[PDB]
Amino acid sequence: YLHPKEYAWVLIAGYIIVFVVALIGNVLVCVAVWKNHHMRTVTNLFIVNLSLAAVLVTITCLPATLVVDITETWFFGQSLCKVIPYLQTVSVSVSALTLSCIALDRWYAICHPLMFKSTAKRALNSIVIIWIVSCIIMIPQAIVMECSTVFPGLADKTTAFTVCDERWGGEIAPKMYHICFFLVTYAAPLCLMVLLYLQIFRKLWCRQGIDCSFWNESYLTGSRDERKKSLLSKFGMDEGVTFMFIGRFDRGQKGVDVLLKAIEILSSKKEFQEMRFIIIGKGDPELEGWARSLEEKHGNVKVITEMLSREFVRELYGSVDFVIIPSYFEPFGLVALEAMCLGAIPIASAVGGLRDIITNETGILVKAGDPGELANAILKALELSRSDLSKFRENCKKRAMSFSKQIRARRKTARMLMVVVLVFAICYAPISILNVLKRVFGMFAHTEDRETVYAWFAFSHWLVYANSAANPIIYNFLSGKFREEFKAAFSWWWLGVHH
Ligand SMILES: Cc1ccc(-n2nccn2)c(C(=O)N2CCN(c3nc4cc(Cl)ccc4o3)CC[C@H]2C)c1
Ligand SMILES: [N+]
Ligand SMILES: [N+]
Repeated sequence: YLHPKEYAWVLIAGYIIVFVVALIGNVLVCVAVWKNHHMRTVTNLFIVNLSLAAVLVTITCLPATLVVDITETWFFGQSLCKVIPYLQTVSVSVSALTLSCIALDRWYAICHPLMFKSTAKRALNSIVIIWIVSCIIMIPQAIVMECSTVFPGLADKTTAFTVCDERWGGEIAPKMYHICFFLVTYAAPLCLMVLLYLQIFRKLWCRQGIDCSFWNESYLTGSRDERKKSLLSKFGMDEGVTFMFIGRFDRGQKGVDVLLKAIEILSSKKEFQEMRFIIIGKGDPELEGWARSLEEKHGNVKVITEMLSREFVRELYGSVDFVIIPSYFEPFGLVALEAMCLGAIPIASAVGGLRDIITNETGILVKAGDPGELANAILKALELSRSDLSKFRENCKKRAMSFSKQIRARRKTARMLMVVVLVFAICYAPISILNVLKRVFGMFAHTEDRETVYAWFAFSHWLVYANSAANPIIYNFLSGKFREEFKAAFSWWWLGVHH
């Protein structure tokens, strides 16, 4: 009789630790969202769902798995031989489908051009769908689980035990079921989340975000008046209200065609004589020739096709009155953040990130396709410029800092969510390969070392339950709001504060 295992001490200890940690942590997640209305976000409603799935399996499956792995015997009868494996797979499905909808919700918010944000009622409905789908697609698992009894002995049996395992009537079905199980609970959702989070990362960290250490007013000297006077002097222009465009020259993207048409519109107006235009860029030679014809015709229009250093551009932002951003399409809007940080108040098409950045007290928005709209906005800016614009310049700087912090907050949430996904991928990797190798490829049949293989399965099961314990710990280290509410919990229980 084989009896005892060398690793039972650590398996029992690790299950006790994970049980306590997973139960308390996931309950506190629920408590944090339920007790604090400011935590009620679609992301956090999904996170609550994850914690409910983890509580479910922590209570109904973890204790059974410990006993089975230690004893290789099923003590809990026929109904629980079906119910517990069913709950386990339903919870895995809930976890991976919840993680998936977390990722899709973030992709629409951050990556989609209209930046969709889901209501809490909509999130709840999604949560209901997740549970219904999961309970339905795991019905086969409940069907296939069976207890078998074994009679060990030579002649007359004197003892017996019952084990709980899958019952297949052919070699094809278990292969197909467990192929699908790997794809539905692990492989497909992971691929979906890696792709979605790669674009999110790419938008949040690399295409969006400004060098807040380079683009600031502190590197500028003297008053804005002194600097504008000297900029126009260096550019051979008279004093006046100064508008700047900087960007590649194209039709349908950066809008220089709209600005140049708008300049033609303005040029027959008496107000045109008070305005100065600085047009910086390169591209379509037909658009370049249009700009150069206008610069030659009009003393108050300057065109720069040469490459400027970043220090030079920063001086421009810190000298001009207004920056004109007549984009058709502008997902990120670095010009607006850069210009606003240096006090230049933006006149921009209401598209994309420009519409996100610019408010009614921090710039002038115009229809992205309309040259007459841009001309009217430039005229309004001239009249604004007849008075002190300092309050407006301060509003721009403050708004740009606030946006930068806002980008930063989205980064912290996204980084935390990617860590959760990574920890899910790791914790479920071992069981997934063992399950595929065993059920699809028929390995471990011949038990030349059944001991090592059984040990690998027991570690892999524990690691699955450890995932339930890890998620609240991740939120504590990577989320300041969860950390504070966790702290509130520990103080209400150990101390009794009730904050
Ligand atoms: C214990 C445990 C935990 C997680 C598992 N997982 N694999 C992939 C994803 N998650 C598995 C596992 O290999 N699964 C999942 C469902 N199954 C299962 N058997 C169980 C036995 C006990 Cl005592 C308790 C729960 C049980 O769930 C039988 C099918 C099989 C494929 C088993
Ligand atoms: N430039
Ligand atoms: N416009």
